[PDB]
Amino acid sequence: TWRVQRSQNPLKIRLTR
Amino acid sequence: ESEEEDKCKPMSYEEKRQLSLDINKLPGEKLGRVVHIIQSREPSLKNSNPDEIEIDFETLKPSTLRELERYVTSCLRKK
Repeated sequence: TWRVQRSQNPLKIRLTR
Repeated sequence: ESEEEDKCKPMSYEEKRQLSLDINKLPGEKLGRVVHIIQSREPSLKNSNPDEIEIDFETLKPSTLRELERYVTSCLRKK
């Protein structure tokens, strides 16, 4: 399924298949 | 691509925070729909790699931000 992982940003959600 | 503007209010990190986690808690099928919102709402998006998305509230607009909150809240519910 799809995955997600935040970053150093204050609220950067990285979504990827 | 507005027809309102004034209606679109800003989104504080506070709300966005609870949203980032919520959206992540949602099921796969739910993610595909959400990611699509930003994928179509964001002009820079739609890269050669549709299997990846870069959501940065730091540059993202308030319209898209809230857009996801309306979809995540409608499904996740709360009341």
